[PDB]
Amino acid sequence: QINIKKAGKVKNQTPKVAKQEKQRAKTGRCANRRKYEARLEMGYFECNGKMKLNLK
Amino acid sequence: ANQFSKRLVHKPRNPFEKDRLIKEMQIVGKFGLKNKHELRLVEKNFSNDKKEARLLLTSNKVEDISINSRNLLDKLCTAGILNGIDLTSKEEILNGLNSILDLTIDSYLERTLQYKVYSSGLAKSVHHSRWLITKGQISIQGVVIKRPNYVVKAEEEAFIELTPYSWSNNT
Amino acid sequence: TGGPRKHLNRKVAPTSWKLDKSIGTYAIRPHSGPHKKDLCIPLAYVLEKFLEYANNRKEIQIILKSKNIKINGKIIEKRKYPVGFGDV
Amino acid sequence: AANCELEILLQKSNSLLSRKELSLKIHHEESPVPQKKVITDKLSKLFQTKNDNIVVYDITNTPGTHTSIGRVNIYSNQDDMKRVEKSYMVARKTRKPRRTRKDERKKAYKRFGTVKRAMKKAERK
Amino acid sequence: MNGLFAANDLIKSRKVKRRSDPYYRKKILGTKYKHSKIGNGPQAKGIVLEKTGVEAKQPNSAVRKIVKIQLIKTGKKISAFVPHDGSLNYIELNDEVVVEGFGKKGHSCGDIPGISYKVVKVQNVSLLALFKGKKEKP
RNA sequence: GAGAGACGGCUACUAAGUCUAAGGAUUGCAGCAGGGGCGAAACUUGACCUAUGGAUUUUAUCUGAGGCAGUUAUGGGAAGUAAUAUAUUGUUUCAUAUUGUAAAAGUAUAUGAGGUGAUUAAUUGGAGGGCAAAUCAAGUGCCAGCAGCCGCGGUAAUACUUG
RNA sequence: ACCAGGUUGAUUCUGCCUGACGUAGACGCUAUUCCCUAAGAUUAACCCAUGCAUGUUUUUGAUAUGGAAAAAUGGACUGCUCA
Ligand SMILES: [Mg+2]
Ligand SMILES: [Mg+2]
Ligand SMILES: [Mg+2]
Ligand SMILES: [Mg+2]
Ligand SMILES: [Mg+2]
Ligand SMILES: [Mg+2]
Ligand SMILES: [Mg+2]
Ligand SMILES: [Mg+2]
Ligand SMILES: [Mg+2]
Ligand SMILES: [Mg+2]
Ligand SMILES: [Mg+2]
Ligand SMILES: [Mg+2]
Ligand SMILES: [Mg+2]
Ligand SMILES: [Mg+2]
Ligand SMILES: [Mg+2]
Repeated sequence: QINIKKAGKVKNQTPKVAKQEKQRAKTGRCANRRKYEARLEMGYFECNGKMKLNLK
Repeated sequence: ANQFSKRLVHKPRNPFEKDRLIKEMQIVGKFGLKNKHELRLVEKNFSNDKKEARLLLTSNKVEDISINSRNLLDKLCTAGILNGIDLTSKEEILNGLNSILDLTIDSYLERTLQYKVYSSGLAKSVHHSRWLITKGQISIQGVVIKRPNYVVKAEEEAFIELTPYSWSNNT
Repeated sequence: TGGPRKHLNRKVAPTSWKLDKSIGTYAIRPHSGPHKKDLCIPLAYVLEKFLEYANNRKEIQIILKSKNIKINGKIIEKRKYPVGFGDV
Repeated sequence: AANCELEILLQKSNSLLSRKELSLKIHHEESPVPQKKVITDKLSKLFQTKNDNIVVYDITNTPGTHTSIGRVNIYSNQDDMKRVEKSYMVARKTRKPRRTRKDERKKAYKRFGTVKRAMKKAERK
Repeated sequence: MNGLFAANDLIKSRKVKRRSDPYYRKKILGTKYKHSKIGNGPQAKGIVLEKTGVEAKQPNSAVRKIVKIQLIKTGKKISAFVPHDGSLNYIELNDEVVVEGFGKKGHSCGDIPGISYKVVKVQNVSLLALFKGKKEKP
């Protein structure tokens, strides 16, 4: 008297929205370059990391 | 593994510290390095002579002050991290190993051919040097080098020029 | 191993022969002679490495069969002849 | 664009093999490494022996330096050059496959006689 | 037993006390060759027989989906846990599976009782990729 | 036979066989390739005496010892996927000479064209604490599921599913 | 030459579990170069189709201008595996 009929109920039920294409992300030392100049303008080194990076 | 296939450097002990990633990222953006891995290679040999500098201060052998310690001071002086000292005098040999403990990682990281171009007037930025070396436009006195992490010795410092027959010049 | 050995290895070669421990695998096991195992060297290494008269195996036979080589006042044409200490 | 210069380093004389040895130095300033046809012509002016008696080999370019190294062997006449050199080093200046030589040798050690006997037993049948 | 010439009495005494180490005791008796469930290897193969579910312990409440298989190397029967949502719909009977362990030194972790193995491959198709939707099941 | 209790030498028994005109005859891949079984688990039924060696003088005889190439995320190195301010210049994916090779590759030196970094040119794992990073949005409501340990899920979930 | 989370309404200890880090094998997803280095050991020292790995030498000279046999010399080294 154990039910197995409800296998996979939630994932097939939620509707699918499509992906949105993005620009080609830079890779290499230029990827480390875009991350370093972006941190230096907001003073991330001076306040010793006490801020929120992912802001949305 | 075998001698040709062992690894040189491991991961750090603590993977996530906010007090370590901030200090190291100041070094990557300043000197222009692409990987966190290639930073780890230049610091281990910085650790290895400091492992040897402590032993020569505590040696009780009468000849170890003459031979291996004088064979320590030269190898840095040829690459030119140390400036120069008189090896005949005994008391300055004691000063040479005492000056060794006051170095940093930047004393090794500054004598690289990528940074040594930009500190001269040839390059505008340090990222101007990495894009210039790999195309083959920069030459030492006879040789055309394509490795930006090539260590530059002391005597070969002033003889860095452009390649005379490249398109970076007129020809 | 029911008998004698006839193949020698380059890693256990004597260092006084000044050989390279590079690409080769085997080395020449010289003949029995008057000298001991330590004070002897093969002849084919002398005409190649120390003296410089030949380049490959073919030019070794040319000088040896032309009968100019004179060890202790005797002509010899075998490349495995051991040159010992003190001989002229 | 073709450039070649010759500099002679370590000239030595060999009496038993009847030859001379030297190490060459090539300056190719704005050019590739030279072909061996033109360099054999250049030694015929300095060394007055015929161009056929001269052999050169092992032209290696040092990387990114525009300068290559090679070796020179010269003889007087033509016949001793065919005698003292190797075969393929001569044939570059101017056999049977392996898998067939193994088959005929194994059939040869089978027989106890000539081909006269090998047919003679087939005559009886 | 502290003395200068007492090395024979020191080694004999310290070997006795070392036998009460619970990790070292299993190394002497060799229980990993005697009482191993799966053998001595990272994975195994099997043939599915049932598709049944179990109920987890208190205070949580759910139904955990498992499968009873039979191994090839030894021939025993064992149960394994299907590790992702909606993945049992691929599985049919009279089929082959590959089994991987949990990583807690031979014990059961989570609130799943008495089960120490989980399925990784079905018909040489990766179940982690098939949940993502990269491949299709034949 | 100088040296074998030898197995690419011989004799017998035991376990497995194969050919036949039925009287008899015959085989040992823990040698190199290759197939079968076993398993979670491991490559070309390829060319050659160039270099190092052995066979009683080894410059032309033999050498699956030993070199030279093909298949594979077994690991370690030198490097790429941009730089200066839309634009300028110019690294790889293309070809060709010479050097080289036992004969063929490949590397190095030089030379050709075409014009693109949303491109031929970046992925894997994670976002409550340990432990760097969202109380962002939409669905489901102790179900479906996640979690090495502590622990979330009862119609406002930063702890499941998608974006 | 370095420690963190977990027993209680809250505190201090003993004690264990877990996280962080190495070395050999297998596996999932994704891959542009070049040089170096490796590949049926773990279970089965289990069975093998086919092709190939040990012959040289005027010492004499086959009714035979250069090869039949006989003599001589080495096949006991080298290579493979770990019962
Ligand atoms: Mg673990
Ligand atoms: Mg044997
Ligand atoms: Mg034996
Ligand atoms: Mg026997
Ligand atoms: Mg055999
Ligand atoms: Mg085999
Ligand atoms: Mg493998
Ligand atoms: Mg992602
Ligand atoms: Mg935090
Ligand atoms: Mg986990
Ligand atoms: Mg989490
Ligand atoms: Mg085996
Ligand atoms: Mg005979
Ligand atoms: Mg074993
Ligand atoms: Mg055993």
